[PDB]
Amino acid sequence: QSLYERLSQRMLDISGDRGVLKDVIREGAGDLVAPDASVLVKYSGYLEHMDRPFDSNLMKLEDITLWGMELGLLSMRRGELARFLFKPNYAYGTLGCPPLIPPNTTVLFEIELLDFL
Repeated sequence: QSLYERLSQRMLDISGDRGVLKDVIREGAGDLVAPDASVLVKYSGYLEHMDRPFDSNLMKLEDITLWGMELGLLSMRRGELARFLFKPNYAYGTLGCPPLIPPNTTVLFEIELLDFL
């Protein structure tokens, strides 16, 4: 009954294991992002104990990329705005990124896919 647990209610499971959950807030149009494309995005990332994004916004899907973010982008279409929840396996894991991100944190990302080429 954390809020993130509540939000995860009825979200789309793109990964199969509930590790990457998605809510489309505005649909795009046309083709889905290609497996190695270079996307143009605006993103914000959130942790639950915080009231500000922990991180706020071109991107090649060679970059050392957040796994949840990569799988998320692959599900998106141009013009789309979606919110995602990444469980620890798809985010920062057991280690986290101390002291900013604790061990075993589910993070929330809002991503807007402006374009990809």
